[PDB]
Amino acid sequence: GRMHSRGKGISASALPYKRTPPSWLKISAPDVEDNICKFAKKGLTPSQIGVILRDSHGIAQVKSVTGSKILRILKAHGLAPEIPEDLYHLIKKAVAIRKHLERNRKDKDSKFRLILVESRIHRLARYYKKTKKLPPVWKYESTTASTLV
Amino acid sequence: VRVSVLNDALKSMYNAEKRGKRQVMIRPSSKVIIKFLIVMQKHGYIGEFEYVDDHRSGKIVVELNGRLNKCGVISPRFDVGVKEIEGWTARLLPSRQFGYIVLTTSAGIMDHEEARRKNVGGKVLGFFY
Amino acid sequence: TFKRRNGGRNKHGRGHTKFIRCSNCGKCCPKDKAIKRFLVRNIVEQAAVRDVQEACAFETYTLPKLYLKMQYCVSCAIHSKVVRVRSVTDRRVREPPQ
Amino acid sequence: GKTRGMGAGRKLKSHRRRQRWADKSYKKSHLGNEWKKPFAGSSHAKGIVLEKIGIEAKQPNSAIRKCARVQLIKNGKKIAAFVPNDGCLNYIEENDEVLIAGFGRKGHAVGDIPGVRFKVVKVSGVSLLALFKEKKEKPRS
Amino acid sequence: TLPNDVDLLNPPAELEKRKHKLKRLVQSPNSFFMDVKCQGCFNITTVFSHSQTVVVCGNCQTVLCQPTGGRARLTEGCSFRRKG
RNA sequence: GUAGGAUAGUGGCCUACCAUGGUGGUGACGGGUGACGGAGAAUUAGGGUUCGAUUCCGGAGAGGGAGCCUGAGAAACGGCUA
RNA sequence: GCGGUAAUUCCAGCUCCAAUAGCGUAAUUUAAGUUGUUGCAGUUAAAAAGCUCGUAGUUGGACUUUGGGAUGUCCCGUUACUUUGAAGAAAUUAGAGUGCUCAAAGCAAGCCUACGCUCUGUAUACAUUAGCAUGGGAUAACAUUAUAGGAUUUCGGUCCUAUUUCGGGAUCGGAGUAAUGAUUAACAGGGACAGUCGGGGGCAUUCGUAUUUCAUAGUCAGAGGUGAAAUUCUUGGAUUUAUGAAAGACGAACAACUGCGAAAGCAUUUGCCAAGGAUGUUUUCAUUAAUCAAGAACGAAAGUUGGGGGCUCGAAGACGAUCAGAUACCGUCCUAGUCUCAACCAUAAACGAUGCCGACCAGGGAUCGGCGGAUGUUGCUAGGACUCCGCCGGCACCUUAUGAGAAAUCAAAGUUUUUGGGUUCCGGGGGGAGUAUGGUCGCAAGGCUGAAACUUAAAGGAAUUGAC
RNA sequence: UUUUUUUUUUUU
Ligand SMILES: [K+]
Ligand SMILES: [K+]
Ligand SMILES: [K+]
Ligand SMILES: [K+]
Ligand SMILES: [K+]
Ligand SMILES: [K+]
Ligand SMILES: [K+]
Ligand SMILES: [K+]
Ligand SMILES: [K+]
Ligand SMILES: [K+]
Ligand SMILES: [K+]
Ligand SMILES: [K+]
Ligand SMILES: [K+]
Ligand SMILES: [K+]
Ligand SMILES: [K+]
Ligand SMILES: [K+]
Ligand SMILES: [K+]
Ligand SMILES: [K+]
Ligand SMILES: [K+]
Ligand SMILES: [K+]
Ligand SMILES: [Mg+2]
Ligand SMILES: [Mg+2]
Ligand SMILES: [Mg+2]
Ligand SMILES: [Mg+2]
Ligand SMILES: [Mg+2]
Ligand SMILES: [Mg+2]
Ligand SMILES: [Mg+2]
Ligand SMILES: [Mg+2]
Ligand SMILES: [Mg+2]
Ligand SMILES: [Mg+2]
Ligand SMILES: [Mg+2]
Ligand SMILES: [Mg+2]
Ligand SMILES: [Mg+2]
Ligand SMILES: [Mg+2]
Ligand SMILES: [Mg+2]
Ligand SMILES: [Mg+2]
Ligand SMILES: [Mg+2]
Ligand SMILES: [Mg+2]
Ligand SMILES: [Mg+2]
Ligand SMILES: [Mg+2]
Ligand SMILES: [Mg+2]
Ligand SMILES: [Mg+2]
Ligand SMILES: [Mg+2]
Ligand SMILES: [Mg+2]
Ligand SMILES: [Mg+2]
Ligand SMILES: [Mg+2]
Ligand SMILES: [Mg+2]
Ligand SMILES: [Mg+2]
Ligand SMILES: [Mg+2]
Ligand SMILES: [Mg+2]
Ligand SMILES: [Mg+2]
Ligand SMILES: [Mg+2]
Ligand SMILES: [Mg+2]
Ligand SMILES: [Zn+2]
Repeated sequence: GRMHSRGKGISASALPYKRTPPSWLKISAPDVEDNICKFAKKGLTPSQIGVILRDSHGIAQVKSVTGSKILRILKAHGLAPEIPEDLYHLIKKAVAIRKHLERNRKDKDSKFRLILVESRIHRLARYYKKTKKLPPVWKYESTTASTLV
Repeated sequence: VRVSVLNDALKSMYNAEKRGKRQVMIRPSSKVIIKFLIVMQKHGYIGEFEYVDDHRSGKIVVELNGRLNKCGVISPRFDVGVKEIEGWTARLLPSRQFGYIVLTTSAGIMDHEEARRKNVGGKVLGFFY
Repeated sequence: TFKRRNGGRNKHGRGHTKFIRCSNCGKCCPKDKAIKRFLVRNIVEQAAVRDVQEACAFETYTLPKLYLKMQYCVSCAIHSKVVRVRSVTDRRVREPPQ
Repeated sequence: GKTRGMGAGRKLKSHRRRQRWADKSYKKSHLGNEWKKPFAGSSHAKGIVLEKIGIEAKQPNSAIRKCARVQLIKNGKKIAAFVPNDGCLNYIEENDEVLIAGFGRKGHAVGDIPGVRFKVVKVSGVSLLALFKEKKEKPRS
Repeated sequence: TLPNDVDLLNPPAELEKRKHKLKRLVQSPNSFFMDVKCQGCFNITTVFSHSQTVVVCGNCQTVLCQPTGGRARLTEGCSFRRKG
């Protein structure tokens, strides 16, 4: 179930059994990589790039044509962000909640949600430190969290 | 969370057999589960079982003969030497004439009588009768 | 021993329900538990309907109606006989009397 | 449910150790309070008779059970000891030396006698049983 | 249907379609791609059936679909053909 | 840790200088034990529970401490010194 | 439990019963599945912290070499664990032999009387953990992987050493060889995205009748309250009527076996601020997870400190009734309080008297949110409302036993002597007692942690009959 | 919906 709630939703994607690109698709792997790199330079995260490719360019799965993931391509071309996308978004949410709490001191619900969000942030940061996606000196501090983004 | 896929599979088969179903579904699949099913099929406590590929852990559909009184997992997987097999059989099996205890040894997954024959110890996985 | 599955009230998936005041004694009782009845009756009783109609000051006029929502606590409802003690099997019946 | 981890032996042992104290017998035998009781962990104790007393029997019985107030020599504690058998209180006198044993229920009252956990076995070095059966005679001095 | 009246390995196609996408014998999505063409422009664009973005035709700068809770809603003028 | 003294000999065993180290919820440290430890004893489906001063093995003591001569061997006590 | 003047139960006689040279009486084992690892309980018998987070601890999805031909044999980094071996005082224990007259014992002893013999015997087994050595590589634990600073062949420059140009090194580059090197994406989890949904939260801001008070106007004799009265208000006009103003609470009807929230709790409108579940997804990461000592956030009502408010109701208090009394139940007037702000308090039958995560497990009709499909209407503007068929998630309900239970009952309180998915807390007959003491928190009230002496044969749960 | 308190010990 949900990590920080009692929800038991199972909504998710159902990848097709076929791992090969559709016949009607004609774009080439280098062209797909070039488009991905162009989007990254424009400032789109891997999830946004995948959404755009699926919705506009007819690329259901980038791995099907290129053989590698979007983040892998970005890292190979030296375009991956310093901090991972999910951790960045979690830190953004924590910063927004703290900004709201700075003016709403009676929002104990906001305080509770901030506690949950920072717990998630710390767990994710610990995992990324273990996997060496973050420097060992990295540490999430509430006071200067806004600087990181 | 899912801790013992073998336990889930064995419980599903046991409940299905009690209910009288002719076929049972096991998800996710595993090689330990397949070895356990092969051990049971060797002695005839189950029929044919078919593995379904889905580019994931997989699935299994097992036909049930109606001969399976009860199959279960032993957790944690206690270490069983060749001299402790008698005690484990006395504890777990209804009788000394029939019933099997499945062990994982360095020689592979096998029943307790085969383990005694080969003089090999290991860890208890489960039982069936 | 527990004698009612619902515990004598109608609270499900809910923490707290605000109370009402008994229309008879004023006792505080949770709204989901209070015995609620709706009475819609002619302002003029059937006995005086004919006299009031004869005394009507207009060529035609429809007598109004009085609407009252009575909310009783359990004790007042039982005492006034709005509800009665039922058998173990009969108290599971939820349909209103015919 | 129970902890079943293969590496949870420490937790299981420590939980059992903590829960053993809920057992009254284990606590009685392991708290070291037997040494503060009148007998101090002994089967028998010698004492001096202080006074004869009559204790009313508990309901629904009605009787006067005969007991003696005895001061134990080894620690000076005062206890009440029942005197069994008919007319056996006559063999007990003030300042007599009496051997005192338990009442059989391990420090608890027996029968309809309230708050009495001891009985007299010997008086002046002679068994009350022998005195009752006239086998022996109480020493004159 | 009674378990013993069906084969878990050969389920009927109607039942497989009716089942949840993740609960089928082999997971398969209910989405699809479509070739959409405007009312006036010969250009043809590939659109996801559940598009989350407002796809716009490059030539005439016209919106083809509007994101919704589920399937994207195409503009009245434009039309689509299932691509697959 | 370095260098020495002492010891039958290794070692903060002790001395001088240097460094801040060492242990700890995987329970240090502190407290209780009517606690010498073991070989073993009682009861025995299995797992277990309780006991172990006492004749065998190892340790310690000779009213409580401390010091020491003799001697291969003692900090000895049916040896000495306070 | 016997004994209250007909005592199988006391004191005695007779007789009888158990054991027997023994038997009775006053720490410890079994019985005890009443300490439960094997193997106990936690809805009502004793019991799950009010709720959530969370470090130690415990636990943790799938995936990497199978097969035939033949015949043990041939072909395509560190550990846990398990097999075997060595060694591991006696005594004791198990056990082989042996007529101490038998036996507990002992290690004796046996033939024949040979100036003797049986080389007479005085075996064997067991022995947790830990250590040593050895075979196996299933199941598991830790470490590693991709910025190539990777493996390997050859060769160019640099730095040092030995046995009789050479061997051994230790670095810096050129060239080549290669299938050149990344499992999948869990009906695990996190994050992004899209339309939604909600009485979730905070701030600000409209509305509502009613209550009380006040102002104006009209009328006159009662009004109020009770079972009946009285206290009480009333010609200085009570109660009642109309209009208007002010104040503070409260958000009826709609309103439900309906919704949201971790719980507590949350119901007038509109605006702002962040937050959230579910749904949809051929989007992204790739195990990042489950549960949790210590440690933290919130936490009804009452209560505390100080302001602001103070309509209503109303602990305390004062009166009137009732009563044998009535410090009450009823009535009348009221202080604190009831509302809000700042700071505390942290407890409730904080209840589903029922921990969380995961799997399986009968049927049926409703209902809330989202989504997919079909179809026909709408005093409407492709949409919305309704109709029908489905999927996911949620609050619940009805039937049923093939289940469980002491039953009451439970579709989870099932899948339990056919006992084992992971994990936290917690109970051990009833009282003394949630007391004493110590510690800690609090302004206080008290909260958290928490005994013993002693006492006792029952207390208690479900259900049946009767009586009331 | 005025008011209605009490019943020595054991045993049958
Ligand atoms: K959760
Ligand atoms: K979703
Ligand atoms: K209840
Ligand atoms: K009700
Ligand atoms: K009495
Ligand atoms: K009696
Ligand atoms: K030395
Ligand atoms: K040194
Ligand atoms: K010692
Ligand atoms: K000498
Ligand atoms: K008589
Ligand atoms: K008589
Ligand atoms: K008797
Ligand atoms: K007030
Ligand atoms: K009275
Ligand atoms: K008052
Ligand atoms: K409080
Ligand atoms: K309740
Ligand atoms: K539903
Ligand atoms: K009596
Ligand atoms: Mg969690
Ligand atoms: Mg799920
Ligand atoms: Mg009742
Ligand atoms: Mg509540
Ligand atoms: Mg030295
Ligand atoms: Mg001692
Ligand atoms: Mg000893
Ligand atoms: Mg002695
Ligand atoms: Mg000795
Ligand atoms: Mg000595
Ligand atoms: Mg002496
Ligand atoms: Mg001396
Ligand atoms: Mg000496
Ligand atoms: Mg001597
Ligand atoms: Mg008689
Ligand atoms: Mg007699
Ligand atoms: Mg019990
Ligand atoms: Mg109770
Ligand atoms: Mg209880
Ligand atoms: Mg509770
Ligand atoms: Mg805690
Ligand atoms: Mg595994
Ligand atoms: Mg997935
Ligand atoms: Mg008015
Ligand atoms: Mg309203
Ligand atoms: Mg609603
Ligand atoms: Mg104030
Ligand atoms: Mg008032
Ligand atoms: Mg208050
Ligand atoms: Mg409490
Ligand atoms: Mg719906
Ligand atoms: Mg108790
Ligand atoms: Mg009286
Ligand atoms: Zn009422």
